[PDB]
Parts: sequence; C-alpha cells; structure tokens
Amino acid sequence: YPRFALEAQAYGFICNSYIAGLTSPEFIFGEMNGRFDLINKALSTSST
Amino acid sequence: LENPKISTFQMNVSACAWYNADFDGDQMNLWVPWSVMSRVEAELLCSVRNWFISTKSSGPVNGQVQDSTVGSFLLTRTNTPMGKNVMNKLHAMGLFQTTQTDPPCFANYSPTDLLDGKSVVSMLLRQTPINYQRAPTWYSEVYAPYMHYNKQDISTQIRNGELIEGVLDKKAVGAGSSGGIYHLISRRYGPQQALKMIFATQQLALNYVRNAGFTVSTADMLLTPEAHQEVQEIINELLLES
Amino acid sequence: TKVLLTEILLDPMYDYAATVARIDGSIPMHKPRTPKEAEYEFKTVIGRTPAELLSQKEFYDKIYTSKYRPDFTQLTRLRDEEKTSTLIYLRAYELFLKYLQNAPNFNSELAEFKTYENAYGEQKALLAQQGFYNIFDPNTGRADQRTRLFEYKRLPISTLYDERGLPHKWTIYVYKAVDSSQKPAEIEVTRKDVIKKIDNHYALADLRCSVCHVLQHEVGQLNI
Amino acid sequence: MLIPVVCFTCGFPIGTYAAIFDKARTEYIKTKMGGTLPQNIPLDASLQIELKDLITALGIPMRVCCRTHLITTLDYRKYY
Amino acid sequence: PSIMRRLPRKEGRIRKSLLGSQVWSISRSTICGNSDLHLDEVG
Amino acid sequence: KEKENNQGLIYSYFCKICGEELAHFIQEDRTADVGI
Amino acid sequence: KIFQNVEIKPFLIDFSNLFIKNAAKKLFQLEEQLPLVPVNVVMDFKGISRAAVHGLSRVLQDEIPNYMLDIKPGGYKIEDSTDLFMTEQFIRNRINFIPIYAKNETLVFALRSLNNSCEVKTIYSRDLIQVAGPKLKYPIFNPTFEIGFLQPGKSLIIEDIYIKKGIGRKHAAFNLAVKTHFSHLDIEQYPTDKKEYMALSGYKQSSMTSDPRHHRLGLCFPAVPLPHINQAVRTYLKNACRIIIGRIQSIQKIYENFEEPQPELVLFSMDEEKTKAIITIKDETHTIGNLLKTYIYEMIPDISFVGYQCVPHKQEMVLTIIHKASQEDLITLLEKSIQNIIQTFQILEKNVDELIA
Amino acid sequence: GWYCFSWPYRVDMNRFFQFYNEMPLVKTIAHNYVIPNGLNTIVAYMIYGGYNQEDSVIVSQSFIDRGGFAGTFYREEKVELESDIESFGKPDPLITKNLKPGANYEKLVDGFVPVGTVVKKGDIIIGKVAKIKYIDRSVMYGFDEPAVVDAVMRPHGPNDEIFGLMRLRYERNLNIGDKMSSRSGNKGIAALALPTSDMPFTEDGLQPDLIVNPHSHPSRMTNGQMIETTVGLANALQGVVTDGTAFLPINVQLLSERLAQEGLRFNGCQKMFNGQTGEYFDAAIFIGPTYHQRLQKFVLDD
Ligand SMILES: [Zn+2]
Ligand SMILES: [Zn+2]
Repeated sequence: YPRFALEAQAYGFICNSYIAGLTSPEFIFGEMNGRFDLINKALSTSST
Repeated sequence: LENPKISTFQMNVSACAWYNADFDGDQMNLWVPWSVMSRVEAELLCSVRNWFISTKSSGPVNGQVQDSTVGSFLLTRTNTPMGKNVMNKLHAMGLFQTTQTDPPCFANYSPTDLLDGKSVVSMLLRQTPINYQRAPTWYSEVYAPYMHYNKQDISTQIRNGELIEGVLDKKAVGAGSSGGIYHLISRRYGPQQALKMIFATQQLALNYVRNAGFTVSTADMLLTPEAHQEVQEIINELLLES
Repeated sequence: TKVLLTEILLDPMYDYAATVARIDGSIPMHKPRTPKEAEYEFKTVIGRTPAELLSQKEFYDKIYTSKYRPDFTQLTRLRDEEKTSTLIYLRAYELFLKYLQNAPNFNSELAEFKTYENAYGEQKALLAQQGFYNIFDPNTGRADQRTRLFEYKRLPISTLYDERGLPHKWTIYVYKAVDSSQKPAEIEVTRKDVIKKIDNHYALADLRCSVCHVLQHEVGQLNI
Repeated sequence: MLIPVVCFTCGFPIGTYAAIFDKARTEYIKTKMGGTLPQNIPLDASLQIELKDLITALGIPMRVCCRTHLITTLDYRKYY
Repeated sequence: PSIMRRLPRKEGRIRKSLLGSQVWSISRSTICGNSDLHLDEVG
Repeated sequence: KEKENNQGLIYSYFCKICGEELAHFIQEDRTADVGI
Repeated sequence: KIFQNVEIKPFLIDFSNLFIKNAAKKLFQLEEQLPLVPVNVVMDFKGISRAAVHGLSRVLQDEIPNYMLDIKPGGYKIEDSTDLFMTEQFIRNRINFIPIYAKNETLVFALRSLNNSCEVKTIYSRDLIQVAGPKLKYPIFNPTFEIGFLQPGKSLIIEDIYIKKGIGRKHAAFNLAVKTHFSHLDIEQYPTDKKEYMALSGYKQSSMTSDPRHHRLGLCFPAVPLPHINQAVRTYLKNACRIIIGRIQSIQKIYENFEEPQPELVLFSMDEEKTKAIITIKDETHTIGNLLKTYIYEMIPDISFVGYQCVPHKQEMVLTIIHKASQEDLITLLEKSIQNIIQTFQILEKNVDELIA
Repeated sequence: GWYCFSWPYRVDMNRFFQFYNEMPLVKTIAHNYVIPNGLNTIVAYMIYGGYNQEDSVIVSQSFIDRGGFAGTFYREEKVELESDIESFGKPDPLITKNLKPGANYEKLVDGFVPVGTVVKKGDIIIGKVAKIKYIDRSVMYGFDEPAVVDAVMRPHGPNDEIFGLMRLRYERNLNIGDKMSSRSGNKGIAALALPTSDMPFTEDGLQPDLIVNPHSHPSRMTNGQMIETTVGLANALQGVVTDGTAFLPINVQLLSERLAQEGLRFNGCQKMFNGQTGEYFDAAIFIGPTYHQRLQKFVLDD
C-alpha cells in the first residue's frame, strides 16, 4: 500500500471471508492479530 | 482396563471441567492412596462430587459438552426434517440400554406406539423431580427475524421432572450453567446424585444420535450466489461510508 | 589385528567395496559367520592380509576393482536402460575408487559423470511422477480464474442516505404470505415483535427504513 | 515404501494390480507430458492427467479409498 | 558453589525440596476420552 | 535369573528360604574414589 | 424363501487398454486373467429382519475363520538377509495381507531372493517357493504382488512361511469380505440430487420408526479361483451361517442351565411379578446381542425392557431382559427366540444351497 | 515419515521411520522440495458414540493393523570404558559384587546381547565389570516395552579406545493415545479402536479411517481442511491429483458443483449406516479423504 493511503483495506479491513479465501495483504493483517493470540496465551501462564 | 494395549488415563468428557483439560495431548498425574488414613480422607473430603459446585463462582462445574448439548437439543426437538420427532418402542428402549441406571417400564406400549423425545427424557428425570422454566439457548432474537421458531421449542418448562415443552441445550444442560437442571438436582438431592444424572442424560443424547446423525460439511459454510451478492453489497456500503 | 579389523569393518568404503565384490561373486552373498570367512572377505576386498597391511604402507592401492569392465563410453547417452543403470553404478564405484587413490585426470571425469548422472536423475524423476491436474475454466481453455472474492464497487449515495440527507435505519421487517388465501397480505414488525406476530405462513420479503419508510430493494427509486 | 498390498481403509487387494498400475501410468504421463522437464510436471499448470480409465481397466472398483491409496502412495525405489 | 546459593531460586532448597516434593507410588500418562465411564470414574 | 522379571522393577534382594528382604542395591556409592 | 435373486460378478482386467496390456505383458508376461480374482456378490433378502442380514454381513467381514500367511519365529534369517531396508516388520506386514485361498494348514513356503545385479531388484509374490506340504495343482495367491525390493548386492532369505488361522476381529489380516452395497428395498427414497434433500439420508422413513424387512447386501471377496467361483462364494455364505448358529447355540447352553448357579446368567424376581434376566458373555460383539434383542422383542411385543449393551473397554456383551412373567416362562420364551434364530439361519443355509448352482 | 533416506546406516536416538507415506490428493508447492509425510485417511465428520469429543478421534482398528501410521522407533545405547580398568564381558555370580537385583545376565554373548533377540525389562544388554574381586558396572534395559537389538558395534572414539554402541528398535503401530493431526493444525488423540464391522459405512461401502468430531471446526475455523475433503473427494473418483497451494484462485461453489459432475452429492455428504446396528442415520454424513499426519508424540514414551 502507498504512503498516506486512504482506503480502509490498507489499515486491516479484511473484505473477504474464510470460505472465499484471503489475499496476501489480508492474510498478513490476519497473521498480525493471530500472533497476538499466541503471544497472550504464553503470557497467560507466566504472568498469571 | 483389562486391555493390555491401552496405556492412557480415560475419563468422561464431562469431567474435564474440573481440571480445565482436553484431549489434544494433555498428561495427568494419578496416585492411589495406600495408607488407611489417606484412603479414608480421599473418599470423604477429596471426592470429585464435593466440587460439582464451584468454590469460585458458586455455580455448577459439570454438564454436557459438545455432543450432549447438541444431542439433547435434537432429542428434545419438537420437529425433525422427517416429520414429528417420535420413535417406536424398540428405539425408545435402546436409549436406556447404556445409562447404567435401572431401566424404565415399557410394558404399556405396543411395538407400533410412538414416543417423543420429551417422554423419553421425562422417564429419566422422574427419579429426581425438579422445577425449571427458562428460555433455551436455541431461541435468540438475533436469529428470530430470519427463522421460523417453533412455539414449543422456545420455552423449556420442567415441573416435577416432566419435560412439558421446550428443548434442552447449553442453557439447561450445559456445563457451568447456573440455575440449570444439574444445579437444581444438586441443591435438592446432592452433588453425587447430580453427577449420575449428567452421565444418564449424556447417554440418551448420545444414543439418540446413533441413528439420527450429526455432521458438518463444506456446503454448510457456503453462501448461495444470490446471498453472496447481498454480502458484498453490504460491505460496499461500509466502504462507501468509510 | 582386532583393532585393524574393527576400524576397517566400520568404514563405509569397506562396505561399498564388499558390495561390489558381492555383485560379481568374489565373496559370498552372506556376511561371514566364522573368522576364516571374515579373513577371506578382508583379503578379497582390501586386497591385503591384515597381518601384511601392518607391515607395508598403502591402503587404497589394492582395494577391490570390479571384474566386469563395461564400456562407460556408452554413458555418452549412446535392454538399454537397465544397462545404463548398471553402467552408472559401476562408473560411480570406479570414480569413487579413483578419488580415494588421487588418480590423475580426475576432476574432468568427475564433472562428466556428474552430468551423466544428472541426466539419469532426470529420467528417474520422470519415473517418479504421480501426475498432475488443473481444473480448467470451460469458458477459457486453461486454469480456472473464477473466484468468490470481494470486488469493490462505489454504490450510489442513495443507499446510505435518503432524499432529506438523513441516514437509513433498516429496522422494519416486512413479511408476505406464502399462499394468497392468507390474510393480511403483509405484516410489518420490529425485531422484538417477530416471535409474537410471525408464523411459518409468512416469509421475509424486504426490510424497511424507520425514518423515510422505503423498502431496501426499492432504494434505487430515490433521486441521487 | 511401496503401494500397499491391500487398501488401508477396507482391505481390497490393491497390491495385486499395483506394479502394473505403476508402469503403465508412466507411459500415460509420457503421452501427456509435453515439452516439459520431469521434475516440473506438478507445476505445468496446463496438464490434464486423469487416471480414471486406467484404474477401471485394471478391474479395481470405483471406491474412493482404494483409488486414493493406489494413486497417492509414494514409492521408496523412486526416491532412493 | 556456596551454601547460600542453594536457597533462593525455583531450583533452590526452599521451592524445590521443601515447598515441592518428589514422590513414589505415582503414575503419569496421556488422558483420553471415554463416554462409558462415570464422571467420578477414571479408566 | 530363573525368573527374568515379574514385570515389576525391584531394587532389593530377598532370602531364598523365607522371602524376607535381605538388603537393597540401587547404585554404587563411588565416593572413596577421591583418596587423599 | 428368505434369500432369493443372488448375482455374482468377478473383477477382471480389461486388456482392451493398450497401456495395461503392454505393462502386464512386459512385467509378468501376463496376457490372460489372473488365477485368483475378486468377486462381487449381490444378495436379496425378503421377510427377514435387518438385524439378521447385518449380522451375516458382520460375520462375513471379520467374524468368520480365515487363513493368512505368517512367518514363524526365527523364519527371517538374519544370517543371510543382508538387505538394510527390507526389515522383518515391513516384509511380514506385506506377507500377512496377501489374500490367499488355501486348502490346508500344512503348506509351508519360503522366499529366497539373491540380487547378483547392479540395480534394485523387485521381489514379487511369484518368488514364494512352496517347500513343505503337498504340491499345489492351483495357485493359492496371485503372482503379481510386490513383496519388496533389494538393493544391489543384497539378499533376503525367509523360511517357515506357514498358513495361520484366525478371525478378522482380532487382526485385520483375517478380514474376508469388503462391503460394497447395503440398502432396504421396502423403503422409498427421495431424489437426493435436489438441494432440498441433499442434507438427508434419502429414505422417506426415519430410522427411529422404520422396520425394513427386504434388503439388498453386496459384498466383495478378494481372492477366488476363476473356474470355481460359484463353489467358493457359496461355501463362504454357508460358513457364515454355521458360525452364527454355533455362537447362538452357546447361549442356548446357558438358558438350559438356569437352575444351577451359572456365572453368565443372573435371574432376579422384582416387584409387581416382574422378572429380570442378565446374560453376560465375554468376547461377544454386537452381532449376537442385536440378534438376541431383535428376536426377543419379536417374540414378546409387550416386554418391559431388553438391551444388548456391548462395552468396548469391558470386552463383553450384557443382555438385560425385564418381563412381567415368571422365571420359567421367561426362559421358555428365550429358548423359543433362540430356536427362531436357528431356524432362520437354517433357512438361509437352504436358500444359499438352492440359489448358487 | 521417512526421517532419513539413510536410516539403516545410522544409529540415532528417538527416531521414528513411518513405513508408508502418500502424496496428498490436494498437494501444494511445498511438496516439490520435501517428501510428504502422512496418509490420505478417509475421515468422517460425525458424532459416533461420544468417543471423539473434546478433540479426540476414533480410529479404525483395521487401518492400524494394515500399517496406517505404522513404523519402527529407534533408541541407542552408548557405553564407554575406563582405559584398562573396565572391560566388556559376562560377569560371574561367585566373583563379581553387587549384581543388580532381578537382572538377566544369561543373554549376554561375549559382553553384548546378540543382534536379533528381544530384550525386555530387567535384562542386562551390556556386560561391564571394573577390576578392583570384581565390581559390576553393567548396563540394564530399563524400559517397559520390549525392544529388539538391531545393531551392535565396537567403534573407536576420539581417544582411540573401544566403546559399546547398541541400536534398539521398536515396532510401533498406531495405538490409543498417539497424537495425529491434519494439515490445518487440528491435532487429536486416538481414543477408540473399532473393528472393520463396527465402523460406519456408506451405501457404497465406504468407511472412515478416522472419525473426528464436527465440533472441532466452528471455534477454530479450519476451513482449509473442509475444502480439502471436498476437493480430494472428487480427485479420487476422477483419478487426479490437484494443487491446493495457498492464495491460488478457488471457488468453493464451483468445487461443490464438481462433486455432482462425478456422481456424488453437491455437499459431498453420503447416506451412511451404523456398523454396530445396521441402522441408517437420518442425516447424510460428510465423509471423504483428508490428509492426516501422525505427530511424533508416543504414549509408550510419555
Ligand atoms: Zn431512511
Ligand atoms: Zn478401499
């Protein structure tokens, strides 16, 4: 995405569903949120 | 387990709520008390019946999980895609051949007589009659405009153990459901009696599915071509406002 | 003698030379069962007695050399394929033995045989294909490109706002009778009143805005 | 390491038509391969290699499991 | 190595030998599902 | 070694006359190896 | 006439295909059909409960005695087998699952493969030499199997390959029949191609209510000689019948000894003149239990309860029968039901003998 | 899977060599560079007795006996000597001291157990005594499951001295408690082993190898596993292997219509019967080939 992009897709808006498949930028944004689940799950043991 | 090829610690799935356990590869310790003093206290204090009611949230811990929650819904459902949800005498007796409780009496039934799921559930709840009346998880006003709910499935009522109407699901038989069926049995008949009814009602739910079936497929997830155009037309409105 | 035998019997070079000797029958196909058979295998493979290996100084000079000397110049691509496999195996052994002995004119022949074995590997990979299929698009003549992905499209502003500039609030459900005899023909209810006024004799036709009172499917009749 | 003697699912004697199914398949691929390197066959994006009629001619029934295991089983001789 | 180094951390004297314990007559294995067992029973 | 094992790992010897436990052996102490 | 309209069809190689023809002719020099071929048999049953048909199917699948090829301990000669990849486990797993049609338990084979070449040599099943027993006038297994493969300069010597008998339930190598069809001909079906009905089974009656008594069952046998197919399949069918009868007769020896204290039969006298019978039999499957429940239910329409609970982790079948009669009358009814089962399978025997010429 | 193509030449610790491997019916571009590891097990997505609840699976016993996910598991024993103090040999009861209770020294041959014999718990696999009359520093096989001595050798270490190397092999089948997984990350533990006559079967005779709970999907949204079953079901009948690499153009609506063109249903579900009772389900069950892989977590070691 270009610098100072205005479209909502550039900021994590995934327009597609799982049954229809995601594109490369949508999968990267999904991995950004998916990695947080793995990180917070690890912290949910030690920090607790 | 007399089978020499079994090396695992097997337990009921409804007992996982005590340990926050699942069967993805978890390992659990087990030691058998041998001292008389420790063996006495295991039976009287540390028995799992003493923690059917959570000491944390003051509510029940155990219930139906993932097959007797949907199994109880199908069993207590009023209408089946193949007509009314009834069964003959032979298949009504087959639901009680695994519960390990004393069988009911089916002598007042011809082989061609039909029994609905409410009657079958009632014969098991007569042992511990309770009073319950709530709205099941099946009913949801989110789904209401786009669904034709059955008026006999959105009101679960039990008086003196007789399931008058409604379906049994997470609200009534689910694990951790405060005020549920097994919470009322424990308060009136003891936590050990509630555990036996969890197992007993689990078998009817599982025995019903033995020939009713339950599956998930890829077409269960596929929008129709006309509905797909409606989904992106909704998303285009969001991108238009954005 | 024991330490020498233990060292050499664990050398993969010894096992490979022993396999080559077994192929043409210089040593028995079965591994030795008695020390005499082991000594005979050592003498045939290494080429020197363990007693006399400690007396002199070389080691690689007299290791087995296959009996049949096929013509590897037909490995120049030129009952042919199994013979080619046999030539590949024999030349691999001969070149490995030359590498051990630091034979002159070695790197060029190594490169030539590596090219030959790469061609043989191409053939072997041809033999190792399960197959492949592509779901062709009937309209085209190649891999299907049709997808159910989202495609952006600038909808008219009439879909979000009415002719007075207010936003739409689609919150009235309009139900029409499946059969004609049922009356009334249509019922307009709110989400709270669906369970109390709608039965299976009705079907959801369209939504309605609670502000401008227009059907969602008739939103295009507004002047943009 | 080879095509199983019997189907893993039901136990139909797949193995007795295994070897033939291997070799014959190769020529069929050679018929449909086309100006392409062997190791690039699963990336051609233009191939239509169908083995339905070959397995049918072998006499194997139209069972999903049997044809799956016959087609998809790797051979250790072809990689080592 | 020192005497007082044995105390502090998790693998120390207090948290590994006193607050915790290695015991005999104990078993461990992977758990499994069995719908024929009661909730108060273990296979 | 008449009985290779009774499927139960034991670290102790027993008397052949009555069965009483004589003593137990797990590992050699091996601490006198550092002498003077 | 319970069992009528049977049809038998072998599974043969189509030599009209050039690829298969060339491959077979250059591999095994094969130009005609193999000595042993699979056979699909479709059977129509009328006036019989689905419990009996399904029990017959189960017995033919993995409860009928069957023969395999096994290696005696010490047969795999480590002294001579120099191959590093053809381990004993792999090779014996290959050998156990070769479908055989044996005549006696005396045949002993041997596999002696020597690789004097420079290329990997494939060990087929035609390299199994019979070394003990009477000489075979007809092969007992197909010669086109792939037992293994030897690296150059390697060997594989295996002796004492004998014929072992067992039931398919204990080990899958004794499995006999593979399922190919099962349907009820007295129940109508929806067209499931339509999207309205594709989520349903298809039958117009729910299994909770339907009681079909006209079935079609089709089973495939993996190895049957070409010139004696009708002789083999018939035998198989007949065999199954005897097995079931035999097992049923075992229960018939329990009820006959209800006076003496017997561990496998327990009788209680409940309230309201009700009697209870518990029959616990070890190493029984759902076949016998389902047959017993179905025939007791048919014999006593107004029975209070009947169930055949077969427990996986207990390896036993517990049949509970509660009825409002006395102990003697209940035992009489149970014996009558057992006799009904016996006569039904005797009629099946007779129909099998009558149909397949 | 095939953990190494030169496994017989190696003496490795805790290594499993699965005999049978299959290329997935829906393969990817990653299989152009590495060997696939797993089998195309026929999987039924159904509720069957409640033994597959809470991420468990039901495994056909016949599939286990035929070699499904079966292989050999290896362990090694590396024992060293003290130069001129210790030695390899069978001890004698009347001279050597503090022999291990309940041991079995009779299986030793010249200090090592011969290759091909079965060593069980309590057996002395390596004989070793230190000369003081003698003290017994023997090595005993302390494992519950019996092993087979696969390879014995006496190499020379970096210090030019003999040490004992023994390779023990274990015949491992798939048993209850072994962990399996799909390619979508839905792992599971084998819970029940049913015979070939107790598994459910379709009208056409198809029966599952694994029975997984349908409740494993909705919370984890592993849609690629369900699409793989739909695509792979048509590939088997069509006799083809297709590519399912990520980010390739797919249309599940078109893939579902491809099933009907092959004689199946649009949804891929089929009429099935209960193997224990012979009673058909009142629902078409989604059954098809899904590529499953055995994770190397053995209950016989944990
Ligand atoms: Zn408006
Ligand atoms: Zn199959």
